[PDB]
Amino acid sequence: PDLIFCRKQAGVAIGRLCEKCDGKCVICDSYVRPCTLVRICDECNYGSYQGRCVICGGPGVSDAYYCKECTIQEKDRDGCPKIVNLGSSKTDL
Amino acid sequence: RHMFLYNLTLQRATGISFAIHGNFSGTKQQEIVVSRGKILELLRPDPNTGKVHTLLTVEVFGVIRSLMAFRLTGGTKDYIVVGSDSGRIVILEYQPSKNMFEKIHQETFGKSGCRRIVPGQFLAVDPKGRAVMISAIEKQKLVYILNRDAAARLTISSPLEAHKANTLVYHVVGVDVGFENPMFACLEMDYEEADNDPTGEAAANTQQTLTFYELDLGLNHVVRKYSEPLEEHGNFLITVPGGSDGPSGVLICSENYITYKNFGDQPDIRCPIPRRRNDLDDPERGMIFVCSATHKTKSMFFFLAQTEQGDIFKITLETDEDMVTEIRLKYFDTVPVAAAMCVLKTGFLFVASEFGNHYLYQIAHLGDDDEEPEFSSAMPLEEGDTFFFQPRPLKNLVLVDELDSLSPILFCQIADLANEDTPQLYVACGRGPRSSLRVLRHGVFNQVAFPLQYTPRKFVIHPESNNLIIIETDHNAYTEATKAQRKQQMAEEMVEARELAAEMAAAFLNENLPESIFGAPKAGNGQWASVIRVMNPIQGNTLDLVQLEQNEAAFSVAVCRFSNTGEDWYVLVGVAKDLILNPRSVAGGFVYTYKLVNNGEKLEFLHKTPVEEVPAAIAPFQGRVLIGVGKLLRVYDLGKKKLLRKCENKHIANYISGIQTIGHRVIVSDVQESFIWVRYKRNENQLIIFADDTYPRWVTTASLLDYDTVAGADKFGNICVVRLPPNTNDEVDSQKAEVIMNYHVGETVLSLQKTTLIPGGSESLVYTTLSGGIGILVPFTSHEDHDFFQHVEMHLRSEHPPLCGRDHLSFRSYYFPVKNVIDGDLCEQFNSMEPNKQKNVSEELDRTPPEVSKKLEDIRTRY
Amino acid sequence: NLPFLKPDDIQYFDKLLVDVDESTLSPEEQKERKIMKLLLKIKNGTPPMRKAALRQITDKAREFGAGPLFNQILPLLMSPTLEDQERHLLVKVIDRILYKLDDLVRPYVHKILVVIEPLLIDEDYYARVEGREIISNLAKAAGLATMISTMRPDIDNMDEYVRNTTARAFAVVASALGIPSLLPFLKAVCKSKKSWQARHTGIKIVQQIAILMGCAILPHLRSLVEIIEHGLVDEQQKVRTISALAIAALAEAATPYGIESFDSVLKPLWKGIRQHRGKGLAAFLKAIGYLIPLMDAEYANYYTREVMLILIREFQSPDEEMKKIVLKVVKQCCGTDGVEANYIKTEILPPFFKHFWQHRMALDRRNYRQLVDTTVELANKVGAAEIISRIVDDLKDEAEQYRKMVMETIEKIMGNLGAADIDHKLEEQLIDGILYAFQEQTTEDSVMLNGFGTVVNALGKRVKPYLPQICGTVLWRLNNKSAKVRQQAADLISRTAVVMKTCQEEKLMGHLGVVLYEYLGEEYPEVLGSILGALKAIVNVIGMHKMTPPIKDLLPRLTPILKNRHEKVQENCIDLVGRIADRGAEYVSAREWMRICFELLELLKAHKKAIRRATVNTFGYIAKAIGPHDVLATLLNNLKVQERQNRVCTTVAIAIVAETCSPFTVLPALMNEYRVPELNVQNGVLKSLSFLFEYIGEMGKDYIYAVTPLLEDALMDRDLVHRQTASAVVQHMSLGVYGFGCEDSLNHLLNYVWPNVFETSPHVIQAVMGALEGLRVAIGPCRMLQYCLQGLFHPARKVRDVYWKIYNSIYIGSQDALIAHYPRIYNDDKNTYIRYELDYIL
Amino acid sequence: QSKYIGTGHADTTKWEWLVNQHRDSYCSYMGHFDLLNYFAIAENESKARVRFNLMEKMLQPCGPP
Ligand SMILES: CC(=O)O[C@@H](C)/C=C\C(=O)N[C@@H]1C[C@H](C)[C@H](C/C=C(C)/C=C/[C@@H]2CC(C)=CC(=O)O2)O[C@@H]1C
Ligand SMILES: [Zn+2]
Ligand SMILES: [Zn+2]
Ligand SMILES: [Zn+2]
Repeated sequence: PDLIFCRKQAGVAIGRLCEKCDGKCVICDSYVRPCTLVRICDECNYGSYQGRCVICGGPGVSDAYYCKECTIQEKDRDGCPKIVNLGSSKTDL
Repeated sequence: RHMFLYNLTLQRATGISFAIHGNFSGTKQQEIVVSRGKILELLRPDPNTGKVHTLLTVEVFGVIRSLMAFRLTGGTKDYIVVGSDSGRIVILEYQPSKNMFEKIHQETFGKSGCRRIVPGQFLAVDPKGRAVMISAIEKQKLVYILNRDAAARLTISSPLEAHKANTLVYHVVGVDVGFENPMFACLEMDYEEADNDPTGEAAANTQQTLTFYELDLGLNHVVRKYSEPLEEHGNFLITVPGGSDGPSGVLICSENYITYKNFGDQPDIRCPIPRRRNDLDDPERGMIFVCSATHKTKSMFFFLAQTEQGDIFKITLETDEDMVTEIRLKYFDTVPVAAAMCVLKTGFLFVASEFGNHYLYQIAHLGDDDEEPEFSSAMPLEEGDTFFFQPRPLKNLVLVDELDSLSPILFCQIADLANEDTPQLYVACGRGPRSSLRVLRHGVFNQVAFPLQYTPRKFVIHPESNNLIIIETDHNAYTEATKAQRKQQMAEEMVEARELAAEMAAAFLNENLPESIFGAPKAGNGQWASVIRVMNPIQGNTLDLVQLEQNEAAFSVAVCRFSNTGEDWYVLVGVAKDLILNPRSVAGGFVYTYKLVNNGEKLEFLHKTPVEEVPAAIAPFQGRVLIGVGKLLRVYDLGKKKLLRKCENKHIANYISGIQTIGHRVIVSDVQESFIWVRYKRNENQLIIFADDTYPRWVTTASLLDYDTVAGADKFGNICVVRLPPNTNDEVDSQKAEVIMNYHVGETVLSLQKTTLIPGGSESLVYTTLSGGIGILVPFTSHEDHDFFQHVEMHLRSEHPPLCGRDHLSFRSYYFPVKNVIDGDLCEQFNSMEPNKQKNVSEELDRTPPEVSKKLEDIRTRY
Repeated sequence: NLPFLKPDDIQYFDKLLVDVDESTLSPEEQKERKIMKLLLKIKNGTPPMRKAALRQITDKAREFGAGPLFNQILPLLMSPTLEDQERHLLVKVIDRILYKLDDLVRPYVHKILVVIEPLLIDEDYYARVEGREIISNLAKAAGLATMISTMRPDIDNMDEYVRNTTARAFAVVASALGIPSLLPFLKAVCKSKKSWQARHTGIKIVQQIAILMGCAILPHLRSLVEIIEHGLVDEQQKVRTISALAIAALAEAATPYGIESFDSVLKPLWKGIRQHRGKGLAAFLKAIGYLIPLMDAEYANYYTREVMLILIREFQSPDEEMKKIVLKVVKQCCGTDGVEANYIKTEILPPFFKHFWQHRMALDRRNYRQLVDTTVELANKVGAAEIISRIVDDLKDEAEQYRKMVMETIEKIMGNLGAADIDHKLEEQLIDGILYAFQEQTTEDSVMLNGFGTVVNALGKRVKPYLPQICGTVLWRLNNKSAKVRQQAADLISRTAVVMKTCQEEKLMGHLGVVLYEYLGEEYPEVLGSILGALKAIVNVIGMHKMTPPIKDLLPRLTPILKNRHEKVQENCIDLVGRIADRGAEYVSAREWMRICFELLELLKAHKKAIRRATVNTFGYIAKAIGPHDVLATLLNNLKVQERQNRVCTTVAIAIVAETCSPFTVLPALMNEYRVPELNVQNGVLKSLSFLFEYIGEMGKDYIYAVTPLLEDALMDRDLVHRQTASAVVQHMSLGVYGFGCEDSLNHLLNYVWPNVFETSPHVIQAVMGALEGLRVAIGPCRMLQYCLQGLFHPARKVRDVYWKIYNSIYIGSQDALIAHYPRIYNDDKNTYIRYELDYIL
Repeated sequence: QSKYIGTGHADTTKWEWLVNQHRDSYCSYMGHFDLLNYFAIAENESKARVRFNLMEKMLQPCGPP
């Protein structure tokens, strides 16, 4: 209840994912069928957030993907899918 | 049992929705990119021969809503930006070596569909190519910034939001601010106040506004700088050249006016649109423009603006000291009403008509030398007085090419009327005076056109004589008698209130403007023109013709025989009286029973039968006729003085639009609910409803495949096949049909017919297209071929995705999920891929690429 | 409340800790207090706190005044303990308050710039970006004339560093307000007689404008060139150097358009080439090198022949910067149309290879990379053999770094071009040099491996006469105390396996395989993974039937290696096992396959994605090799005995069995396990079905009817989480069979999923909504519209709430489609509700 | 999801729902070429005239509240 999706207008920034969240789907946490490439807004990919995981926020190793089920329901067309915590500041670890 | 269909387009769509011109080859030659609907086409006009050639055509599997071209700074080739029905905007480049559209950029921003608030409908680019803007009809607007990299490859940025809630958009266009921060002019209207005023004051008090959106590059954001109301509601805008040549301001086209407006201290210079001398059109009707064009030169520039009546005017702006003081309008010759015009260098004009054939004209004289008057915004005029014009034949332009377009097809019958082996397609299409009945053969299609008076609605074939009985009905139109009467009235009040005016009125009367080129006299909300015609298929001759009253509109026709009276034929025509479309209101209808003698050449009037509503469907039925009047389905028998009803069913949902009979099963088509199966019990004379559908459908045409299966078409470009349960008793009701096939063609279908196009060969289901296309659905012979083509579809859906970002499976299931149809138009793009993709897909298919090509060609042979 | 404070925050937020009253504090003091509170809420605070504080500080920015605002902000922007995110928050609030105070900042412009300009030279890219952003916002807030008057006196300041900083800031304001707005000021300053430093600073401004804006300059390129062209013949030398550098930056920004704008710069540069020397000559050469690629072919040929003499002369300069500049210039010259290949081969290559290809050039890494890339670009136009022949004999030099350099160059050349350009003598030279370089590498280098592999693969079937020697070298290398060399040998085998198979030396490759076989007892994990990959390659090239050792002896040796922990070892071993199971499954009993299967099932919960992927592939191969019965039964038992975690692996295995073998095999027993009333195994079966359908996708178009009774039982209140998981099953079913004519069975299931829409548990209601959305995309929005229309308008408010939730989901999902599905709503006395347009009939 | 125009809550009125539905219909008409073509064939008006009449009707299509 403290974590929400950014939901801003996504831009040319390609989503990224760390070693733990490698094959996961950003929306439904599914592994089945990576379909379309994830885009994020410019604000979520700025500064130290460059190349940072979209789900948890760790060092990214592979591009992020929506899954086939979400692509079919056009859940890739929604806003920026980066998870943001409403109970922490920008300097909190 | 299971119906598995394969869809193939034989004759592509021929109507045009958008057209642009530019140097897409990258050379000094100019080409034209056109949007046929779901098809994107490239045309190269040869300046030597003065003929248009088609270079490339691509099925994009989407709905092109806005099309435009742009060029970067110092670039040598124009790109193509496409606004689609996906949530994506695409920028493409044509490579002439491969003859393909290379998708350079594709950016996602919203959901799919022709949505209300999702951008796609409007597209506007900065004249210097620095940025582009996509926009919806409401609220949301997006801006992308364009640039190049080290390798001179185009780059696009993230979107910049420029939304404004509770706001509509009539049109958007980029202002030529030279190299200042780019700016976009938008025609908007806020409905928030109108929605909260339960009296209706705010609805009329709200007014259209012209707003300017500026793009600060230094701060990198969009801002609403200025917004000025306008007294006259305007339909669209025109960008006039700015910076080094001309002022930046926009031109607004409105009802009866055209205004130049610019930001800053520039006053608004508005000039009333000229009218026509002694216009036959209704005095109350206004006048707007339909399209525009812009031609720049190192010296001057001008505009070409066409009106609803097809009048093209040349417009020049007279500017003094970075300020415009005068708008000057001169009559240019008249062409059919177009949707887009393209003034090319090398001196040619392209006219893509909104309906019917397209034209390529050659310029001869720009109109400067001739004595024809010229009209300016400063000339004194009383408020009600306007300028007045008299049209004349083509003097400035000469027709150098005519491109055939079958749009809009309203009816088609496929049969071998001319004694041949291969049958021909008889297509009632065209609109207004430009209507036509065309015979199409093949051995690509070959067409022969015979002109018609009014818009054809239906036509039937006489079995003994093989002659066509066509009905041509148009709304907002005059009949011959009323035309002559109104002309005489205008001459009579011309004399009253000198007396050279008698000679002038005699000259006006002795001059009959060809309605084909100068338009048909258009006047009246509820005025209708209707004509019954008999025509021989072989020759363009008309054997006989009947005219009906000024408020009588024909919508149904049939040629039949009666058991009441021998083997002599009869022709029944259904007519409505005082039909108002919006809001709907009709006085009644008539059924014209004609005898038709002289072996199918002359109609002999027998009698007129009054009826409560419009007779929208008439089909013969075993020595009787089945007539649909509103929600009432009646069986009528021929009488001496009248058509007398024998049985009537009243429980039809809304409105009968068509009925077809097989045995004693009648298949009523309703306007919103779909297909009601009724049974005529011969004993007791009762019509009993025994089936209907679980889904609503907007039925256009229909066709029966067997005693239990029906094929139908939507207004929304869908095709369906519905079949009744095998165990069905026509005396037990509440039986519901199952939908065994659903498909979306992307175009609206108005004729479905089961036929065998090639003698020998195989059966198929041929459909026509309101946008002027011909397609076929072929059933599969073996299920191994079905699996093969299904895998081909699956692989091409991911390896050759639609050009405009649409998902093919999503597209073909626009309103209903696809069921048992394969898209062969997509499959045939296998040969338009790259060698590596073809090789890998064929290896996955466990065969060779030429084997797959031959397998695809075998179906184009089996049709 | 009050957020947390770090120690450094005390210095800036001391006053906020004390408790006082507003009226006691002076009006000037109150402003300071609210600014402190707002900035503390911004800096250290949750995103809602930050948003509220931003809106409050922007809505009252004019009321506060720029004075206290910036006199409090700038101290924060100078703290040595300032986090990057803190800097970003500060630059954002600065932009937002600057947009509000238009001319209200003109007094403090100077006081701002002295704190901002040092950011334009920070090593951090984002610090420079933020500095440019705030200077742009300031130049937009304050007037252009205000910025000019504030920064004019520093043009001729004595410190060159201050001049550079001011020039960079002027470039930023030019990008912020536009080139034409600063055009006259720059035209004046570039011809300032009062100070050569002033003209130097103006030309520096133009150079930095180029460097910053790039391709957006082609507009005003003519104006900038006409403004700065006189600086090439100026009496001062430093201004000539900076004018050459500015011309170079402009050409770099204008690539490739706009050569005509430099029409009055050609002869000055051409004269200065012969006249000038030193750093000015280097700048002139750099400008010419960046200008050539824009010219036409014939004129490029002319100018290149004009300057090539001085270029070849400066080849032998002692200045390293001169060497780098002339090397870049040669690279730019020989990559353009007009400079013919024979011309370069005759006049340019001999001095290039005599002067540049020296030992000391292989020591510095910058010259290393520059020379390598330049030589490759040369080979791209002059021919690969013309380049390789001049450096191939150097493959046998004592200097290892020189061998590394020539090896990287040859590798890149032959990878970009191939081996068609090579004759026999050069091929022998290549093979000999590569053998000696690989045999004498003190440090294990990727360069030697890549070059060997690339040369072998490019020669292709032309390498057969050398294969015994290469394999002898590889064998001798596999016996060494160091491990990394053995790893390199195994990787070389892996990369050359396919070309060896093309050469038909199957006995050599069988010897390689049997040698690798005994090496499976290797202790170091990285080299073990390398030799596993090599065995996989060999097994791929020579079939399973003739592979030595035979599969029946190889696979049991591989079985215990699955217990290893190294990710490389696990990946390569699983891939080899999967190859064996795909093609050579007949040589292995079902017992060994089952044991591998149950040693492999754990690796489904590995952290690395590649390991899980390979595990899935291998499991599917072995499950297609064996019948599904044995594995299915033992997986069902494992599902019963294990609970929660480690049962997910069993469900994934069941789904993989369902995909490989038709679900006809797995579904009946999986559903019969649901027959027993043990509710936990019912949950397990439901989860298994959910993942099975989500995995098989369109494959389950023939099994909806079969699972329907189990669902309609589970949709009834068998538990609750049963309803949740059954809704999940229906959701995955619908999303998998989309567009395959399954509307009937899914429509039936909709009637048993619908009554559960009146549930309060958030997880189960979310699952029901997901199922309804999947059924919407599978059936169509029309049926959903009817089901929703039933209760859109209802007396019960809860009914309306639920049904409008449903309607909103549908409307967002497919608003365009619903146009064809809304019912007829007849107009009444007041409104006009009927869509008269759709009632039209032609 | 309230920001998405056209979504409704439990207090949505008949007028609001039908005005949104009519406006959606008009936008879809202008997007889908063949729908506008059918409309322009029904009423003998140009396509641009139909579009202008539609946009005029979008202010209060169903009528005043
Ligand atoms: C690419 C891909 O994943 O494909 C799929 C089809 C394959 C497998 C898959 O989904 N497999 C899934 C996915 C996931 C790997 C899942 C969760 C396992 C966890 C969270 C283990 C956590 C523990 C917690 C602690 C304290 C220490 C520790 O060491 O780990 O397991 C499950 C088996
Ligand atoms: Zn992560
Ligand atoms: Zn974001
Ligand atoms: Zn997902």
